[PDB]
Amino acid sequence: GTFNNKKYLWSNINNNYKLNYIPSNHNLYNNSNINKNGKYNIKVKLNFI
Amino acid sequence: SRSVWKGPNIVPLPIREAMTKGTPIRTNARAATILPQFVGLKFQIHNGKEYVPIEISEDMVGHKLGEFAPTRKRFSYTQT
Amino acid sequence: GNPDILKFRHLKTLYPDIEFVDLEEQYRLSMVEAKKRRGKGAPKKMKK
Amino acid sequence: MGNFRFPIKTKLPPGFINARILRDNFKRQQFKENEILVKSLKFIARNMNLPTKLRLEAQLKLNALPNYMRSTQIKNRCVDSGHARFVLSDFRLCRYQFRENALKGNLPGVKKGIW
Amino acid sequence: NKNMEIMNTMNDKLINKLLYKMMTLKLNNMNINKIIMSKTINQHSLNKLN
RNA sequence: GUUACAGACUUAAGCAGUGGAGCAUGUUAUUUAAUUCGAUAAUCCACGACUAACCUUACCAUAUUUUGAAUAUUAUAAUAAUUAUAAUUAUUAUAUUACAGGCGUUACAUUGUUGUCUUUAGUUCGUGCUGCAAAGUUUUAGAUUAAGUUCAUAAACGAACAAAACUCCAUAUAUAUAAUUUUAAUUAUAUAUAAUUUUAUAUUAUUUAAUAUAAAGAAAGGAAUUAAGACAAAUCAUAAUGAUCCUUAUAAUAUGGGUAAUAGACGUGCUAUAAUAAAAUGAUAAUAAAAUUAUAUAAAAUAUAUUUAAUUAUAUUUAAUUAAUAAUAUAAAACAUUUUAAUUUUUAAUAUAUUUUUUUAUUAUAAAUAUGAAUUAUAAUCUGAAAUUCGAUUAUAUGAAAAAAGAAUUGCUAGUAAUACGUAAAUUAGUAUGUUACGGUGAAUAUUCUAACUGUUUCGCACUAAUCACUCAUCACGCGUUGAA
Ligand SMILES: [Mg+2]
Ligand SMILES: [Mg+2]
Ligand SMILES: [Mg+2]
Ligand SMILES: [Mg+2]
Ligand SMILES: [Mg+2]
Ligand SMILES: [Mg+2]
Ligand SMILES: [Mg+2]
Ligand SMILES: [Mg+2]
Ligand SMILES: [Mg+2]
Ligand SMILES: [Mg+2]
Ligand SMILES: [Mg+2]
Ligand SMILES: [Mg+2]
Ligand SMILES: [Mg+2]
Ligand SMILES: [Mg+2]
Ligand SMILES: [Mg+2]
Ligand SMILES: [Mg+2]
Ligand SMILES: [Mg+2]
Ligand SMILES: [Mg+2]
Ligand SMILES: [Mg+2]
Ligand SMILES: [Mg+2]
Ligand SMILES: [Mg+2]
Ligand SMILES: [Mg+2]
Ligand SMILES: [Mg+2]
Ligand SMILES: [Mg+2]
Ligand SMILES: [Mg+2]
Ligand SMILES: [Mg+2]
Ligand SMILES: [Mg+2]
Ligand SMILES: [Mg+2]
Ligand SMILES: [Mg+2]
Ligand SMILES: [Mg+2]
Ligand SMILES: [Mg+2]
Ligand SMILES: [Mg+2]
Repeated sequence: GTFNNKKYLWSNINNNYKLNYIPSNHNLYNNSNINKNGKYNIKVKLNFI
Repeated sequence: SRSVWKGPNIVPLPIREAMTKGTPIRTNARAATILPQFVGLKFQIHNGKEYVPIEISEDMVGHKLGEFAPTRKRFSYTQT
Repeated sequence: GNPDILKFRHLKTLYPDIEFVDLEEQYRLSMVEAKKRRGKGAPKKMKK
Repeated sequence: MGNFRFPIKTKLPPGFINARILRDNFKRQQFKENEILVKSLKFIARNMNLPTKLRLEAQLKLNALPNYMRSTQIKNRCVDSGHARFVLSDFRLCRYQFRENALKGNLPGVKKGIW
Repeated sequence: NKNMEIMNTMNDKLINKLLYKMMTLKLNNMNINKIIMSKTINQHSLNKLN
């Protein structure tokens, strides 16, 4: 899909920033389980129109 | 205590036994002010590594014990 | 902090019915077992 | 002795434990315990009006107090990690650790300093 | 009092870990159903925490 | 170790500096019982470290701990809470093993994060089309922009991560709220609106685009965001984890010492080398902003240094406020009078006079200061339990070097640089020449030539873990085969 939001692009509603660095619509996270080989992690990032 | 009021910097020592019988006082204090009550007592003041033997003269009365046990070795350069 | 805080030990005390699993502890135990298996276990401690 | 590192049996702090942290915490507890006493001794020592022998005795007592009674000995550690450099008092955290927490949203309000 | 606020947020963080620990169950060493949970959000009103 | 264009603090102007001096701080080297460990081309060197007396610390000397910080297993015993003298539980104690623990080693095992290329403009997917095909087109013939943003053209048409935009600060306007004693309404803060400005006349080049002029507007910046890839770039010392090694020791605690050692060297700074510049003074207290004060901010006033008093520094003692209310805190340069050696370019004795805080005459006034503040001596004070190694003030003395700095080299185009302009906080019990922040006053200059380094491009390519690439021959070591003799 896409990570830009087109509701903010052509309307009165403006985008806002969570902790002044994450576009409101975005939500980012990671979780780092240990393996036999060692450490690894899994970033996820969703957009939500 | 440096300031004239509230001084001197006093520490507990085996002083009276040294006075009775010449047994050197092995100090690891180094911040105890020398007093008039111990001039002519043998001190063995710590140097970090090894205890240093000193006989306290009347010129030392104002000073700290650690001032007479120099911790670092005298610097030199290996001219190579 | 507050030293009396709930721990995994207690999560057995409060709720015996629920068979909980502390994951980090279990992992550690598995690692220890693996070490024992391949001759890399801890040496037996001296008592004297 | 064997069963504990320090003289007094103190509890472990919750969350991140470390040897240095343990050492600090115990010290803080002992300071808290023997705060009033130390103050009283100090007062007795630094007195022009009181008998001199008494003030000397108080000074000796203060000198003989252990490592763990000393207020000056306390050092603000990070609570999340166990670091002791650039430890901000408003969230008892180390510099990097604070930043990590801040960006996540653990310090509720903290946020990026945009101006 | 910011000290108190700090103590509260520490507590909250500690509770999160506890909750995470709780979330994984066992059923007579047969099935280990790992319930995934989000990071908790703690709402501190004057009256009550939620 | 290649073409070609375009770009900017790249260069050129310009302003201030570094490079010389002394000090501060980091690094190196060497020293040391230990000088803990890492960072060490751009992309290390007031960096990790927003404060090394003890502690922090990891290092060293000497002491002393050995299931220790955890979790679980197995037993004896003791205390407390609950119930209606017994029991259930929770804990503690003594042990008991598995272990715990490790700033030990490897960021050439990792995570996360960060630096540099980089706010640079690149980095790719559906459908269609081209090529037997890997692939190509799209993603560019032009041009332009800050720009893979755009119009011209094109077998393409759309679509993503970047760019831009939304965001924050600041600005202008409107509305709301504040009984205008928490007032600063000249404010603060929520919610809007506002511009990546618009319009028209002309003059050049081809309906548009740059210049100029005009009328309409408060309309002009900064911050965050720094893609893909790469550099086996940095970090196992924020933290965590793989493997590996230590387990009476490479784990744990105390007392002291060290991290502050000093030949030479290297960065960053600070203070200087005096008159387009330094010092005294300036109470109807000339003019700020931003931020801190329950691990506090400390006002007024008294006392001593100090015959008046003010200043500055301590002590005495806490008024007020945990804060639009009180305190830190009368901002400072500015501007004004005075003084200022080098300077017989001045002074003081006489006269002198329509230059009188002054003039003229005649007499005598003969390379570091009345610059600088290193270095040291003594006395006090501050913090702390403790100031010797090893902290910060004040006083009385001490008064090095340094005469605007070689080749070379750093930052900066505007509220920027500059400033002998000050102010605040983070880290502290205590110490900023550092860091992060705030206002004050406020400039000079300007693009064409060449080095570099980024885009994209030309040509080449035997490289594809992709130039730390690939790769050629002798010589040296073994085991065959076939010649000559
Ligand atoms: Mg130049
Ligand atoms: Mg030189
Ligand atoms: Mg110099
Ligand atoms: Mg290491
Ligand atoms: Mg080093
Ligand atoms: Mg130590
Ligand atoms: Mg282990
Ligand atoms: Mg260690
Ligand atoms: Mg990494
Ligand atoms: Mg390394
Ligand atoms: Mg292509
Ligand atoms: Mg391209
Ligand atoms: Mg943008
Ligand atoms: Mg008003
Ligand atoms: Mg990138
Ligand atoms: Mg490497
Ligand atoms: Mg690397
Ligand atoms: Mg590791
Ligand atoms: Mg660790
Ligand atoms: Mg050890
Ligand atoms: Mg250092
Ligand atoms: Mg620097
Ligand atoms: Mg001057
Ligand atoms: Mg006052
Ligand atoms: Mg006030
Ligand atoms: Mg004033
Ligand atoms: Mg000279
Ligand atoms: Mg001077
Ligand atoms: Mg001066
Ligand atoms: Mg401290
Ligand atoms: Mg300024
Ligand atoms: Mg271009």
